[PDB]
Amino acid sequence: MIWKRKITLEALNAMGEGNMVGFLDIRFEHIGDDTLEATMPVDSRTKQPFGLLHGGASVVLAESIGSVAGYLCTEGEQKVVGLEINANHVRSAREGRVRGVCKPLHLGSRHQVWQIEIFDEKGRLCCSSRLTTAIL
Amino acid sequence: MIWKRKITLEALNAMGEGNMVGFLDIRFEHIGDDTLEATMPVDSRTKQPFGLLHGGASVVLAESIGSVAGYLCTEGEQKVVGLEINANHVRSAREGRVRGVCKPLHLGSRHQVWQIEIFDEKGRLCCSSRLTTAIL
Ligand SMILES: CC(C)(COP(=O)(O)OP(=O)(O)OC[C@H]1O[C@@H](n2cnc3c(N)ncnc32)[C@H](O)[C@@H]1OP(=O)(O)O)[C@@H](O)C(=O)NCCC(=O)NCCSCC(=O)c1ccc(O)cc1O
Ligand SMILES: CC(C)(COP(=O)(O)OP(=O)(O)OC[C@H]1O[C@@H](n2cnc3c(N)ncnc32)[C@H](O)[C@@H]1OP(=O)(O)O)[C@@H](O)C(=O)NCCC(=O)NCCSCC(=O)c1ccc(O)cc1O
Repeated sequence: MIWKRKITLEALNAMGEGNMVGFLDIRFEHIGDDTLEATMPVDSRTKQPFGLLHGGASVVLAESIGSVAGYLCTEGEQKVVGLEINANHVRSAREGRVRGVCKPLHLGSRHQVWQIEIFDEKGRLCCSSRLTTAIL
Repeated sequence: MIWKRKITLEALNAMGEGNMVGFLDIRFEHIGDDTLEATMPVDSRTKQPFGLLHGGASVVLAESIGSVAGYLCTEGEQKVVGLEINANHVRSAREGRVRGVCKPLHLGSRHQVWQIEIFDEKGRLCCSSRLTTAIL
């Protein structure tokens, strides 16, 4: 496994309480040996004014999963912050929940790179994102 | 003057009601002849679990300003969607509100490129972002 920090799904989900992760109902649903997965609803909290999932909301999901994945790949008092984030909005979503799957592209001593793909309920790719973190 | 749609600040702010823009108290504060400005709080709705402004929240602001600027540079039943987004998190924001300033880099027939810079209350740059839209 890639993780250096051991965490339960419960404890991972508790991290979001009282911050943006909790406010957007972002829910971590699976911790794999080398992947992390979370879902997020498409509703008033995350839509843009024309009824689509807000592009920014997709990026919130991507940066949330990638950043905490990165954090879990550090140890002790190391911190991880997002340094650069990018995404392509390949398909819109209008309802239900979307699901982001995060995998590592680079796990360095000082930086990491994470790939997050976000799918709708039909397994259709909606957002492809890449996140670069800095380890502090 | 780049705009093709005439809109008041009040009507522009009205667009965000019932969606993520209003939820996060993103407020448009100035419409220039070639710039658009909106602010966003740094609080429990937009922070990450360690107290910083969530990287994705910065992108929510960038996409919210850039996409509607894009829309305001089209006419009639034309639609604008975010296609590609990138953002550099160069300084953390921790309190108050951040201020996003959006300027056009390219205004095309079927695509636009928008630059959004987001500053903290002390005027320091915190996020530098580029949004590419498609006109439908
Ligand atoms: C349009 C693309 C960007 C490019 O692919 P392509 O080759 O150019 O075109 P495709 O052939 O692949 O067609 C794809 C689908 O598009 C539909 N459509 C076509 N024509 C029209 C039309 N005239 N009218 C309507 N729809 C049309 C088609 O029916 C088609 O459906 P299907 O055939 O599949 O049934 C596509 O990748 C896409 O939609 N990505 C998601 C974009 C996204 O959700 N971004 C994030 C959200 S927007 C930013 C935001 O958050 C934001 C924030 C605040 C704010 O104030 C405002 C804000 O905007
Ligand atoms: C520290 C950098 C990463 C590199 O800086 P650089 O290349 O050297 O550039 P500068 O030389 O200009 O330095 C600038 C200022 O920074 C200070 N500074 C330097 N070193 C340290 C340090 N070790 N500690 C503290 N401060 C440090 C410097 O002293 C200087 O301060 P001043 O004295 O001038 O007042 C900086 O670019 C940065 O903080 N970007 C924002 C990151 C961010 O907020 N991302 C988004 C949020 S995190 C991701 C997320 O959303 C997320 C979501 C869910 C989740 O579960 C978890 C999540 O994490």
